[PDB]
Amino acid sequence: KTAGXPHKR
Amino acid sequence: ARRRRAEVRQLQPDLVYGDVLVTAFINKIMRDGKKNLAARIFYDACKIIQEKTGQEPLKVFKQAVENVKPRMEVRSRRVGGANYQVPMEVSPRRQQSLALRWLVQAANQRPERRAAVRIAHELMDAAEGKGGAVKKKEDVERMAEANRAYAHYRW
Amino acid sequence: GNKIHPIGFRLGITRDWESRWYAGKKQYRHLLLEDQRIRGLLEKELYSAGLARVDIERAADNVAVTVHVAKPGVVIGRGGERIRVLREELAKLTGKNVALNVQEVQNPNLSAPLVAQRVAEQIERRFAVRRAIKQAVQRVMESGAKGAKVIVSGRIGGAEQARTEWAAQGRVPLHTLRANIDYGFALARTTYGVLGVKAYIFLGEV
Amino acid sequence: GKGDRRTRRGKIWRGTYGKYRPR
Amino acid sequence: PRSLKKGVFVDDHLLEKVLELNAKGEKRLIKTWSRRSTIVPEMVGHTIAVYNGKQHVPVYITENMVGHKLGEFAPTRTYRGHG
Amino acid sequence: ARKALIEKAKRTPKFKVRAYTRCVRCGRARSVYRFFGLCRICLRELAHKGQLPGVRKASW
RNA sequence: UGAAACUCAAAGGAAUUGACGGGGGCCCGCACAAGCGGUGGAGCAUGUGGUUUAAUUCGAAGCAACGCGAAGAACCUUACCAGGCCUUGACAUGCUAGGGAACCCGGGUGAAAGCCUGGGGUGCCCCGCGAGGGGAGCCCUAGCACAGGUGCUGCAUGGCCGUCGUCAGCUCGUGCCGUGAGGUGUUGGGUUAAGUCCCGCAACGAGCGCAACCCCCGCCGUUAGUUGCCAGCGGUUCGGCCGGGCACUCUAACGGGACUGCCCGCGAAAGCGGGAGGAAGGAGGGGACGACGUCUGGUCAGCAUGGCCCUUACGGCCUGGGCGACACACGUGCUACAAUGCCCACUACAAAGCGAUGCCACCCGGCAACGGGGAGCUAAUCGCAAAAAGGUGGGCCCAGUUCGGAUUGGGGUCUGCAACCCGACCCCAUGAAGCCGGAAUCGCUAGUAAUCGCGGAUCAGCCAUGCCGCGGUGAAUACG
Ligand SMILES: [Mg+2]
Ligand SMILES: [Mg+2]
Ligand SMILES: [Mg+2]
Ligand SMILES: [Mg+2]
Ligand SMILES: [Mg+2]
Ligand SMILES: [Mg+2]
Ligand SMILES: [Mg+2]
Ligand SMILES: [Mg+2]
Ligand SMILES: [Mg+2]
Ligand SMILES: [Mg+2]
Ligand SMILES: [Mg+2]
Ligand SMILES: [Mg+2]
Ligand SMILES: [Mg+2]
Ligand SMILES: [Mg+2]
Ligand SMILES: [Mg+2]
Ligand SMILES: [Mg+2]
Ligand SMILES: [Mg+2]
Ligand SMILES: [Mg+2]
Ligand SMILES: [Mg+2]
Ligand SMILES: [Mg+2]
Ligand SMILES: [Mg+2]
Ligand SMILES: [Mg+2]
Ligand SMILES: [Mg+2]
Ligand SMILES: [Mg+2]
Ligand SMILES: [Mg+2]
Ligand SMILES: [Mg+2]
Ligand SMILES: [Mg+2]
Ligand SMILES: [Mg+2]
Ligand SMILES: [Mg+2]
Ligand SMILES: [Mg+2]
Ligand SMILES: [Mg+2]
Ligand SMILES: [Mg+2]
Ligand SMILES: [Mg+2]
Ligand SMILES: [Mg+2]
Ligand SMILES: [Mg+2]
Ligand SMILES: [Mg+2]
Ligand SMILES: [Mg+2]
Ligand SMILES: [Mg+2]
Ligand SMILES: [Mg+2]
Ligand SMILES: [Mg+2]
Ligand SMILES: [Mg+2]
Ligand SMILES: [Mg+2]
Ligand SMILES: [Mg+2]
Ligand SMILES: [Mg+2]
Ligand SMILES: [Mg+2]
Ligand SMILES: [Mg+2]
Ligand SMILES: [Mg+2]
Ligand SMILES: [Mg+2]
Ligand SMILES: [Mg+2]
Ligand SMILES: [Mg+2]
Ligand SMILES: [Mg+2]
Ligand SMILES: [Mg+2]
Ligand SMILES: [Mg+2]
Ligand SMILES: [Mg+2]
Ligand SMILES: [Mg+2]
Ligand SMILES: [Mg+2]
Ligand SMILES: [Mg+2]
Ligand SMILES: [Mg+2]
Ligand SMILES: [Mg+2]
Ligand SMILES: [Mg+2]
Ligand SMILES: [Mg+2]
Ligand SMILES: [Mg+2]
Ligand SMILES: [Zn+2]
Repeated sequence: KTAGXPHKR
Repeated sequence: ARRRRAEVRQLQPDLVYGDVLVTAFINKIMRDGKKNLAARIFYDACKIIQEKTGQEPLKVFKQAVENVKPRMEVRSRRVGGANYQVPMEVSPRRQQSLALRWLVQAANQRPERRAAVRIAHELMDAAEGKGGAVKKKEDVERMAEANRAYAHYRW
Repeated sequence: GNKIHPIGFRLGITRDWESRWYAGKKQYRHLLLEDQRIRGLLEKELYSAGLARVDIERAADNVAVTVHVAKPGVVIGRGGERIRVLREELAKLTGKNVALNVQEVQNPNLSAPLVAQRVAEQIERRFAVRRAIKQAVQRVMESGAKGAKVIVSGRIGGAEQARTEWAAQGRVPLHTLRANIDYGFALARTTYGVLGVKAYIFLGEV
Repeated sequence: GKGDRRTRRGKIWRGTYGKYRPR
Repeated sequence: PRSLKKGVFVDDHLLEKVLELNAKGEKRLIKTWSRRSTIVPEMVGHTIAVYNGKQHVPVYITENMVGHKLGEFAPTRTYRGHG
Repeated sequence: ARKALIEKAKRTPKFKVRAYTRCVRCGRARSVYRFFGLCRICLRELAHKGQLPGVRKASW
């Protein structure tokens, strides 16, 4: 939905 | 052009012959705003056209314009979703415009290396009834003669 | 998402700058940062006095800082105590001659930044937003103004769906330049996030 | 044309100078 | 390239390690992060571990590669094609 | 990586190249006018606000 | 004639407000038509998809994402990756505690950060001849409280923006009609760029919009005359250069000026056509300005902010790498395919801006980039500066060329600590595709399109062919 840190993507 | 029909721009007559039709023809020669170069080409050919065939240059020009004005052309109309070729009479404004336009284009299709010679010879051949611009006029006049069956759709 | 700011639209016409001075490209930023750094401290403190404006003027190593306000009390203090206690701390950052003044606000309910702050504060206390708006507009018109409009935007009442609600009376012609329209914004923080209050007060045409 | 650095028009186009457009 | 009015640029802290080796009777593996260093004739014969962002890449130094830079021989991207 | 970066910008850098502009107000590293020391966004907010001396909306 | 089991939370009638129609009517917009130049093919620039990658940070997604956030990614920026480090921390306030530091220069190691370290030596007020002991800017370390996060949610938000759309609209108060949603007003005739006005009417008013007030341009005046101007006398190294002057050009503040005010005609009126005068005529040309609302449009990465998550780590410093990858596919662009062209030399005419670790005249070295000298100007003064197209003369002669300038070898210059990845520029050599572009598709109605150059922001430099501006030359066409 939107990469940024841990969430990556 | 929904509301009112546009007005026809009046052109500053040329600084030699004092003729608007000459100014209009130079504007069709002009590319990228180089009216100086444009007018220079047109006048150099007037020299050529007075040397070869010693008639008056301006006189040859106008007669060539007359021999290229088409009096009839095909347009499109509806009656359902159909697309007819309808023969229409050409307005004086449009006769002049198409005559001037086809001349430059026919001139630039010629094989002479420099621009004034192409315009000199095309204006010569046109004033005698030959040349691509005249072949283009007769071609247009033919297509309106053939589709004369659909002339009853004219407005 | 389209309308332009009503003050910056009229600057040099119906509204004048809140910082009046000249400078050159050498120290313009240094002075402008000082104005902002100074104006930061003032709005932080004099809030409880209802600060409606900060005017700045400059010559050289000196500064005006004319503070308009609804209640000069919290500014001056005891015989001019707070007015000193702040002017002390003031030039403690300016390092210049900082001559603080205090102008009274004629009608506070005719000032846009005040009307917005009274509504922003009222809704932090969990007051009926729809009502607080109509009342504020009602006060400004009772104060003689020729028109007033007030906008609160966000999670009204704490609803999950954000919303915009407003009221207006008289006339507020934002497209008109000769129309003196005071504009002011106040931001209300709540348990559930930020709301935004726009106040428009139409004083008259000049 | 304007894309050839080794001519005057090219030097004009990139706003430079050299043997092919000096001062 | 660099103006020759300036020097042929080496980070010094690497040229230091090179010269002490020549004095002491080299060799020794040389780990550097200075890709920007220019290869220099005192480096001929050694092997230098040049960092490429992820690894120190050994590079045996030969005469024909003397004028170049260190990073030229520690490629920085792995590719091996598509499809 | 924000506050540590807005602070590192004020610091004197090991080399004069590593120095970069930075909005004094919000901290943008991009679209920073030397004249105001602001960024294009804060510049617009203060101009509409009238807190920028002499500046106004241009029209021609 | 005529069931039931089973199944549903409805199936329905009329009417209302919309939206939609390959319904109708009446209008409009570069919507088509009429034109002129392009894009789609080529090479390159730049953005994107995709793949690849340790990482190729994140966002943006039909119009309205795609030279967009980026008005400047080699380091920094930088949010990603690798590795070496820091743990009240780079930063905020507050509490103690030890040292009891202030500040400025060093040393060892190390890629650096860091870790380890050594010198120059504290003002308040004081007991002061005494040893001095404390108190305190501020520092250092220890320990708390807390900081920090460009981690997530734009389906929790503010603010701001895009958009429909500069489209003519969206409404309210009272009254009237209707059981009611709601209607009327806002419909109707005429009119206009416009819910712009006129007339009519169970409507009468009013608000947000439209227009206007604001800015640039066009004519005229006034006030000003230096750094700007030179009409006329006087000198004149012949340069407005000196005397002189402000006339003019200008520059920049304030005014004048246009109102369909006048004539003719049509008309019920508002207006419409035409004409006069005038620099300008029917809103003079351009700008700023964007209704109630829509897209659960965009932005938690400019900032703010609820909530969720990370806390020797999703925080922090560093060096290096990546953001510039490349079987491919798309967008936006630059340069071209030539003779209305290309090249060389000479010679003209702008506007808006910019300029004290700035612009840099002029001189010398160098083919040159540039270097070295070296005036002037805090700049209507001095500089950027050459404007280019154009004008004159000369060369090329239809060729993949004296078209085109990609690619690549070699040699340099400049900025910068540093140009391997991955800079711009100069010089020698190289001299690719490309012969005007398939299906398809874009812009523009006049000082416009096309073409020609100029400046600025960002900025050390710069990948800018981008953006915002500026003037020079200057068209075609609109039946409908
Ligand atoms: Mg809670
Ligand atoms: Mg060539
Ligand atoms: Mg220049
Ligand atoms: Mg980090
Ligand atoms: Mg932050
Ligand atoms: Mg920088
Ligand atoms: Mg910046
Ligand atoms: Mg039955
Ligand atoms: Mg029905
Ligand atoms: Mg319909
Ligand atoms: Mg067309
Ligand atoms: Mg065409
Ligand atoms: Mg082009
Ligand atoms: Mg293609
Ligand atoms: Mg292409
Ligand atoms: Mg991406
Ligand atoms: Mg990708
Ligand atoms: Mg994405
Ligand atoms: Mg777009
Ligand atoms: Mg850039
Ligand atoms: Mg980097
Ligand atoms: Mg780094
Ligand atoms: Mg939204
Ligand atoms: Mg929003
Ligand atoms: Mg959600
Ligand atoms: Mg309009
Ligand atoms: Mg609408
Ligand atoms: Mg509608
Ligand atoms: Mg009613
Ligand atoms: Mg009733
Ligand atoms: Mg009944
Ligand atoms: Mg109703
Ligand atoms: Mg009515
Ligand atoms: Mg309506
Ligand atoms: Mg209605
Ligand atoms: Mg009706
Ligand atoms: Mg009206
Ligand atoms: Mg005068
Ligand atoms: Mg308006
Ligand atoms: Mg969404
Ligand atoms: Mg999104
Ligand atoms: Mg948040
Ligand atoms: Mg945030
Ligand atoms: Mg890099
Ligand atoms: Mg990029
Ligand atoms: Mg481009
Ligand atoms: Mg293209
Ligand atoms: Mg500059
Ligand atoms: Mg020339
Ligand atoms: Mg060839
Ligand atoms: Mg070929
Ligand atoms: Mg050639
Ligand atoms: Mg090379
Ligand atoms: Mg590089
Ligand atoms: Mg050929
Ligand atoms: Mg074409
Ligand atoms: Mg062409
Ligand atoms: Mg148009
Ligand atoms: Mg060209
Ligand atoms: Mg630069
Ligand atoms: Mg630059
Ligand atoms: Mg440019
Ligand atoms: Zn900012």
